[PDB]
Amino acid sequence: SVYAWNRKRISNCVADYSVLYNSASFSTFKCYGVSPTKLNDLCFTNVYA
Amino acid sequence: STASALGKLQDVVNQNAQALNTLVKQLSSNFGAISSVLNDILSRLDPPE
Repeated sequence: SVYAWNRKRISNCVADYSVLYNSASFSTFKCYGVSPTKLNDLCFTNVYA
Repeated sequence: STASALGKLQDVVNQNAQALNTLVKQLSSNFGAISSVLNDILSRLDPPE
C-alpha cells in the first residue's frame, strides 16, 4: 500500500542492469546520482529496494 | 650551546613548506560539486551533466 511500502535488501549478488534498462516493460526510468548505462562497472553494497 | 640562534632562515623554510602543504591540501574540497575526485565522478554521470 502507499503508507506501507514494502522494503527489501539486496546484497551478495550479481545484477545485470542491462536487461532491465533495455526492457520496455518499465514505463518511466529515472536514475538520479548514477548514469543509467554506468551501472555495469561501479557497484555498491546494501541496496535498498 | 645556545639554540634558536638562526630563527630567520628556519622561519623562511617553514613558511615555504607550509604554503606548499596547504596548496597540496586544497585538493580535497568539494567546492560545491558532488565529490572531490575526478575519476569517480566521471564514471558516475553522463558527460551532458
